[PDB]
Amino acid sequence: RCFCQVSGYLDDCTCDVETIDRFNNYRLFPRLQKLLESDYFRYYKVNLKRPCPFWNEQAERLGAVDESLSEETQKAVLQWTKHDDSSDNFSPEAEYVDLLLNPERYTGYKGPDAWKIWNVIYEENCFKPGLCVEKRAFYRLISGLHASINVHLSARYLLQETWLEKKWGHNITEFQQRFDGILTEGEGPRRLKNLYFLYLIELRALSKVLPFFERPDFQLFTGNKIQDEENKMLLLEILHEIKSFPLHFDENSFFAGDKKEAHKLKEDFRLHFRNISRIMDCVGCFKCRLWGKLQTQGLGTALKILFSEKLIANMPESGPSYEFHLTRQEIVSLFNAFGRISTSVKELENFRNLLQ
Ligand SMILES: Cc1cc2nc3c(=O)[nH]c(=O)nc-3n(C[C@H](O)[C@H](O)[C@H](O)COP(=O)(O)OP(=O)(O)OC[C@H]3O[C@@H](n4cnc5c(N)ncnc54)[C@H](O)[C@@H]3O)c2cc1C
Repeated sequence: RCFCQVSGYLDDCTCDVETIDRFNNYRLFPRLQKLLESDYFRYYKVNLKRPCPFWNEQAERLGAVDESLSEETQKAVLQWTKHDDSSDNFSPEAEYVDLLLNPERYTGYKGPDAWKIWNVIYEENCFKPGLCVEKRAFYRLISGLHASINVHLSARYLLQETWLEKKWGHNITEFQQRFDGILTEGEGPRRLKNLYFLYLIELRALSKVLPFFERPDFQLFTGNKIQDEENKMLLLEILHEIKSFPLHFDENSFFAGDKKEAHKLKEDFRLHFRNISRIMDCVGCFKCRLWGKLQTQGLGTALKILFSEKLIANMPESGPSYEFHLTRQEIVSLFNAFGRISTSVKELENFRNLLQ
């Protein structure tokens, strides 16, 4: 029996760490992995080439995005574009990228260039209560994302590189210096609580957005025809599992609709996330920018969903939905975003088992 207060004051979840760990690592994880490997989810439409709107070696190769798309896929994305063009949806620089050739991992991005980006994403914490207050909750979310990223580079580290062979795997020393309570004076365990906080918030969004995917009108459209329906089935099982986790949110949530207060806040969030997306256009490690764009777009969607209780409830049961919608890009980023957090939670079990 897990419990979140997102009142707006000292936002937090009381939820036994082992319950989250069992749910995520054994019930959710291998099936969620299957879903992210399917065509609908493994390609993400993304613009990696915008100039930095804010200012002006071999980690060049550690950071390079692999842009390969098979001919079939190239053709397949045109089908999808066509299909999304004529349905309920409102040469760019934006191209489909294959996430499976660009796993999130250690890229050697470090030093002031990474510090500066983190500093500016954190300084977006600016909510109306004409003057900014920093929400505790925004802080925790970014911090959980920061934590997840650092967990990934620790867990998928470049351990060894000869003229010849590279070996990736867990780097316990890296993980410990980043996340050990003693070596960090307690900050590491707190950042991992923040990672769990992010995970529960996204978990919550995914459960609250279930009515959207259960409509018969909804489709995971791709190049195949029966695969899409097996994909749809997989997603729904995942969502029903998620909905089954006993997570409870206090009534005082700042997501609950008090009219003027809540809509202003939904819109401050969307504004911060658009900014963060543009901050990503300043990131010179291109895989970091791919995963930075993706995960912030998924986190933004997750929050959208949460502020959208009223729209999702008064949702048509069998029509196409007009009051509320998620694009392809949005759906891909949502599930992939939670996938990264899911994987980070999993990696934490791996590190525990490696530390004995
Ligand atoms: C969007 C983005 C994506 C990235 N992707 C990757 C990647 O895929 N692979 C990779 O190797 N590197 C990636 N990086 C860089 C990486 O996250 C680190 O910045 C880098 O490894 C530097 O390590 P660090 O300890 O010096 O700094 P950081 O760990 O970044 O520290 C920056 C500052 O924030 C504090 N801090 C660190 N973590 C937290 C937290 N969870 N909550 C609150 N404060 C915190 C630190 O104490 C320090 O003060 C990415 C960076 C960004 C901005």
